[PDB]
Amino acid sequence: LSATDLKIQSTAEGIQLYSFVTYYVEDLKVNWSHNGSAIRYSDRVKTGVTGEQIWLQINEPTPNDKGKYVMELFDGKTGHQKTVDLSGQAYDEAYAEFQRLKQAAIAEKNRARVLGGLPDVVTIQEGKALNLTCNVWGDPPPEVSWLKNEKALAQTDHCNLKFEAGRTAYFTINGVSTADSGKYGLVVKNKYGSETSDFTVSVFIPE
Amino acid sequence: LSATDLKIQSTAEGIQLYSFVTYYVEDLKVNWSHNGSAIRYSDRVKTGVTGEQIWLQINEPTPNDKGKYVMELFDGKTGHQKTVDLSGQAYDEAYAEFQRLKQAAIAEKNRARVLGGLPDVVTIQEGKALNLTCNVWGDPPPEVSWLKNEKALAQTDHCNLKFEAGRTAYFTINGVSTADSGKYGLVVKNKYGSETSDFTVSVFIPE
Repeated sequence: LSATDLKIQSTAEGIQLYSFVTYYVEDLKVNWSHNGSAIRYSDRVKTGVTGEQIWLQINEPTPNDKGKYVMELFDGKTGHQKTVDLSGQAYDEAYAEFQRLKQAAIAEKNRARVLGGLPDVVTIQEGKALNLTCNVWGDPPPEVSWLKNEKALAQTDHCNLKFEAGRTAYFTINGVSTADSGKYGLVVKNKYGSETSDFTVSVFIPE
Repeated sequence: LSATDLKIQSTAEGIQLYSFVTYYVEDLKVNWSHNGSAIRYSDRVKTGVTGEQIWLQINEPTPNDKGKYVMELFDGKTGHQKTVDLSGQAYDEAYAEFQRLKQAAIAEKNRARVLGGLPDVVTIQEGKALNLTCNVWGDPPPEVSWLKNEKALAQTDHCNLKFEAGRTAYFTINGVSTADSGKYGLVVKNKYGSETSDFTVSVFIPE
């Protein structure tokens, strides 16, 4: 038996402590205490083992969560305990690092994204009308622009482009001509990022 | 100068009488009479010439329109005339048919139809979402149903079908699988008639 000294790790969700067990054990009984007391567990405070990584997740920590953490292990023959002080500098840095990681995750969750809707290729009979729709996402709401052959595309009454509720981009051609065939793109953009969706419109001429 | 016997023809608007002059009318006069009296013309009772067809149109006819019709073709001091008796069984039949044709024109005008929107075929990468939209019209507003490989299709959370304001049909696949590929159809219908719009969904599997 052996366990590495307890580590403090900031995540996007809070602070976790963990220790890695040495060279495999197949029923380590684990008990964690906080300032000498057993930890009541919740969706907020949880513990687990992932292989030989024994851990404790303290979501959204407060000064309330500061203090002495003891991890107690038992493999059947021998006991072992590891300790860490979630206090002072250790907590100041970890709390500060948490907050930055929390803010980064907000960026990743809220960056502008194409959710779906546009097919890669549509084939259509010349003269028929075409309605395409792309669901997008962004917080703050994104900007959308459209491309044809990689250059900016303006809305006309013929090839009409609409964007509603910061969520839905419409592409409508009122009677597709061969001139309307080509490689189109939608781009959505906000402050956290940017995504594109491409589609080809091809046309066949009827009798 | 030869003309065909006057025939009676029912139309969606009324009853027409017409002859064909087997020869030709240049500076040639034409007078119509009803019971030996000259015809009062209006927007209800019209006369015209279309090539060799010399016609009288009686819109919205009643039994008061019954009687002997003469068509006089006049070239100088010479007349060639034709007579037809619009009465009894000849009238009754022409009227009944006129009513039936008038009702067909209501159906033709107001029947449910596809305005456009759907492409003939889409190609999409497996796993990507797809939005398709069809604009429909009828008076009264129609109802719609969908087919897949010529069988009734039911809206699920995965293959979602909505129909809004009696005029816009939405088809949405939340992550197109190869099992979702096939020949689909939108069927639009009201009391006056119906239309189908066909589209094929094809899929390729990505790396």
